[PDB]
Amino acid sequence: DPQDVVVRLPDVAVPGEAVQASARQAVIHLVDIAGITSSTPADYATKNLYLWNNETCDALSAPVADWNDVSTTPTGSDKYGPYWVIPLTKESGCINVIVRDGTNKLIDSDLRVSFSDFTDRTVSVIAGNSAVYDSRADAFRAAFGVALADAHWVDKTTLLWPGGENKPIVRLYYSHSSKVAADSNGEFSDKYVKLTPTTVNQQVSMRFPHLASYPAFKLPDDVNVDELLQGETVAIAAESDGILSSATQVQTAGVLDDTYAAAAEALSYGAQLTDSGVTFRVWAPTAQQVELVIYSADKKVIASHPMTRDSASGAWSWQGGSDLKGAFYRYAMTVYHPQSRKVEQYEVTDPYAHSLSTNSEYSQVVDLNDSALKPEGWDGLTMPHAQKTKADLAKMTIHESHIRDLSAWDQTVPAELRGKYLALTAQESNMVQHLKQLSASGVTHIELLPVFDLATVNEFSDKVADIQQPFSRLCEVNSAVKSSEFAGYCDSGSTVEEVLTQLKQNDSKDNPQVQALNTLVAQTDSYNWGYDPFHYTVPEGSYATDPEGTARIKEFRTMIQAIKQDLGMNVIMDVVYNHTNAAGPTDRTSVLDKIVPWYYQRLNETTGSVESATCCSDSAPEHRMFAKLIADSLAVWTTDYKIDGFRFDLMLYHPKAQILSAWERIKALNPDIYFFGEGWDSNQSDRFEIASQINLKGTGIGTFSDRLRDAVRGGGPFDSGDALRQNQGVGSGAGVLPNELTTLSDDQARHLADLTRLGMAGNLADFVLIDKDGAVKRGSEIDYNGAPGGYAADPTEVVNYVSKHDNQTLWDMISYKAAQEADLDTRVRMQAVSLATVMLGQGIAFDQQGSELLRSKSFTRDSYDSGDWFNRVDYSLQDNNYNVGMPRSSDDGSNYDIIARVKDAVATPGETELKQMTAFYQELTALRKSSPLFTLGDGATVMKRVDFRNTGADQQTGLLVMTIDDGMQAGASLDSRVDGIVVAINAAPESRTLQDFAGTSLQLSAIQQAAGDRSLASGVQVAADGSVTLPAWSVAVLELPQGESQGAGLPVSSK
Ligand SMILES: OC[C@H]1O[C@@H]2O[C@H]3[C@H](O)[C@@H](O)[C@@H](O[C@H]4[C@H](O)[C@@H](O)[C@@H](O[C@H]5[C@H](O)[C@@H](O)[C@@H](O[C@H]6[C@H](O)[C@@H](O)[C@@H](O[C@H]7[C@H](O)[C@@H](O)[C@@H](O[C@H]1[C@H](O)[C@H]2O)O[C@@H]7CO)O[C@@H]6CO)O[C@@H]5CO)O[C@@H]4CO)O[C@@H]3CO
Ligand SMILES: [Ca+2]
Ligand SMILES: [Ca+2]
Ligand SMILES: [Ca+2]
Ligand SMILES: [Ca+2]
Ligand SMILES: [Ca+2]
Repeated sequence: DPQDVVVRLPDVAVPGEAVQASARQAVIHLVDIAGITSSTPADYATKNLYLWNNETCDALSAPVADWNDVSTTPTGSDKYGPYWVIPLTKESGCINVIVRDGTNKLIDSDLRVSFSDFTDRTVSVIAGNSAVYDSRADAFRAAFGVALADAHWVDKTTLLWPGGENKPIVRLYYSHSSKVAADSNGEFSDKYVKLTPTTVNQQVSMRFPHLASYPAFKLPDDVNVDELLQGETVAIAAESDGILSSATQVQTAGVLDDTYAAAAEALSYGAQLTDSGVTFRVWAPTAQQVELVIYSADKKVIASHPMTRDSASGAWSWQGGSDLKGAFYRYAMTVYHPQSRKVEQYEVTDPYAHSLSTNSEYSQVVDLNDSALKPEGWDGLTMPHAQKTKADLAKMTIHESHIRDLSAWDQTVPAELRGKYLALTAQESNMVQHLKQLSASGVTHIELLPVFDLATVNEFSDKVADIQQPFSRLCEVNSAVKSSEFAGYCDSGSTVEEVLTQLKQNDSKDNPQVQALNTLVAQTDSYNWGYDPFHYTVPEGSYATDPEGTARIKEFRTMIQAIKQDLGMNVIMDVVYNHTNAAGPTDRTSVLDKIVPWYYQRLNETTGSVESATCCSDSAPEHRMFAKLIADSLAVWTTDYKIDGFRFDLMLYHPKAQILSAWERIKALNPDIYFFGEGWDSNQSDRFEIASQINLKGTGIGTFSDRLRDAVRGGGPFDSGDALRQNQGVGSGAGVLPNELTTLSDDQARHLADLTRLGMAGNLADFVLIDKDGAVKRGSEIDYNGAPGGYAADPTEVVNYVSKHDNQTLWDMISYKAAQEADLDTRVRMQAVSLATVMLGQGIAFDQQGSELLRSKSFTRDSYDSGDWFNRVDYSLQDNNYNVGMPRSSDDGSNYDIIARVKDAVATPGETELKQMTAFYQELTALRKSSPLFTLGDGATVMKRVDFRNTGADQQTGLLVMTIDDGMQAGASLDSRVDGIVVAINAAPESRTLQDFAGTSLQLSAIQQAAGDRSLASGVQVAADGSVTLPAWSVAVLELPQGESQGAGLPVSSK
């Protein structure tokens, strides 16, 4: 346009340095951006430095501590600003400086100038900017150049940007093929669109609430968005004379959704077998070109096809022959990536990949419906356990397992199947037989730690060494071991497992050598929890016997079939849609962010950096096409892999709407699929309504409850040191069997009991009980570290547990917390008493694999990368993996002292204790399914039938007495055999007597009577008058036998 003012840099050269520091000197330039615009011949007399030596930075020579002293004025100055020559006592380390005008700080940040980072000790700064630049040119380019990314192109016509506020010139510059930069004439002569102030519309403010306060700008309706989005876009603002005020990069996810999502959601993606051949489709609305590259089995390029761009959706597609089934392929992208500001060229695997080559290097065309990829009978495989009604869901009893934890140690599993999906088919193995036994006794679901394609195990077996293989192999694959204090074992002739056993003998908090060797092992072994997504909709390859191609698909299904058909359990998958393993245009495992840069990752609103609050590269399920990827992914696991439910990792990083949307999609496929998740720390409520415990009330989406968990275990996940011992739980004798360090009061102990009773009744917001003080409280009125304790509408919305893959095992918590006088048999009963609160409760029951075997990780808190050694589960029942070396020092080193003090209080569990615990455990699961009363499903029904005795300020501490009504006041008789049930958990060292049921015909459950001396209720006495005497550390289930019709039962009181 003729009459538009040209935007340009200031009409002054890029500055050089004023002075360079000499020996025992540092130099600070203050680049006077304001006066570089000239006009006024400036005056730096009042500029001064505040300089002081502390213990972090002490290289100043004669610093002036007096803050009111303003006599450290500039050594000199030129048209670019003043500078200071600062004497030093050395040339190493750093100095502390505050840059002032009088006593006013020009930079609101204690500046740290480190000589390691700036070797010439000559740096530059600008007012209002905490960054330290190595040159005035650098600082100058920062103030008059592209920086940050706080502009947000959020729909077709709306750009949100702070930098544009009340500026005369606001424009969106764009360059197809290069970086927007000032030309040789200092001008920005790239094409642009003009922006005029406007008002944040109502649709945008709902979509982006965290941006609703941004100053809004309008683009004219004529704009050709497709052309701008194919390259770099930079928001630019300038004064009336045209001099640049600021320039920043533009986040485009919002406008991409506004432009393309409606059309793009109507399409299907990936390599899709059709009637006529194969249709390939990938979503890449900013890519300049996409080529489909076809590879031979040997990974030679055998064809390369420019794809067809759909202008309405921004998807690219290509249609080829059906002989491409089984072919390997990648997408060759030409695409601008804002992180590098380069038009990148790279090949990327398919985000909708359903088959992979070894280590996920190539995607592969697959038809998951092929009978060649199914075990025989697959299509008729049925759910062994119903999930239809709320009473169906409440029977869910989950065993959370890991592929290697199941079989890596089991010598009765054929060696080639250890650590593999197919180990579940070894019908005669100890592990499978043990699982069958647990299933027969009432474990109903296996929950699998990540079995989608994880990034953090190398699927090339030549690159991996495991502890069961020779130490020499570990040295071959891990070059760090040569330089390690274990180098002498390379020639030892023994395995790594043998060496680790040998290091046990003199392992201590002073010589943590077991952990030392294991940390090296962990870098190149086959072990990881796998919360590190590479491809969301392909099985992990390292768990297959053959990771090359489609083989893993059939082995995975053969496992799923064996679990459902031979073991009798439903299957839940852990899924991790809240982050990707990596982002950016360079990293091997960046898939999504290479194809559509800055759309699938959640970004910082100012810098454009990929956030890392999840751990890693946070994803954006609030963006429509990632929501679709998630839903499409779950559809494949649901239909093609026959998964019965899904557990979302860090689910509160997801919008409630997206989770509910996803759930409605899957329910249309299979109505009985169960969704649940875990979340505690989402700071994302400013961007959308998060999918949290509170916000999910009533929705039927389940959440892990940390309430009963913390109350029974004691303490919380962030405890360390002595707090691990002091913070006893209900299961470890809080307020009834104190250890030597604790100060738990009786009131504190009773508060834990309130949380536990509340959890056993399903942790409902509206459930009514008598609290620690004898006061009537709603579940939501019980405090939980500030939050409302009860939060659910129905007990199916709550998953109770006392042990999980993350944080310490239950046994290691009891070992930390148990009094010295609690002997080994008592600690085994503490374990069972702890699990009884879960198994006999109204919430869905969840437990870590191996709790029935007193599982220990040698006090490891976070064992995601601690290998076969610390995660071992011995299905030969020799020991519980306790006391096998100090845990990893990087995460548990500040616990070494309390560990050494508590560790050897009693003997390590052996075969006798393991069998007893398993009996206890199967007793509990059998009781859970012995009556519909345990699993009412419905919150209103729980509220009508479940009550508690032994409550209030004078309760007998540690005695939990729950009643479940099946008499006339409750409604119908849900159980033909009983008019009521009493659950009594005596988590205490004293025997206790109940008179609450005196004269009432109460009797002990037949299951526990049949267990005899082996029962958790061994020694329970029911007297003639109906008084019940409970042994120490006991669990008793009692019942009122039903007569010819529904009796009076155990009516809830109207409190
Ligand atoms: O002085 C010991 C001090 O050492 C270190 O502080 C550094 C600090 O990192 C630098 O920023 C700078 O401090 C400057 C301030 O930057 C400057 O603004 C001004 O501070 C004023 C404050 O804004 C104002 O609130 C008030 O300060 C009070 C304060 O409210 C009181 O609580 C008390 O301060 C004490 C601190 O609480 C205490 O932590 C310690 O401070 C350390 C600090 O840990 C460390 O980072 O001691 C002080 C008291 O000795 O009293 C002050 C008022 O006396 O008023 C001041 C205006 O004077 O000035 C300070 C420096 O004077 O440099 C210091 C090192 O000198
Ligand atoms: Ca320099
Ligand atoms: Ca993998
Ligand atoms: Ca590892
Ligand atoms: Ca944030
Ligand atoms: Ca009944």
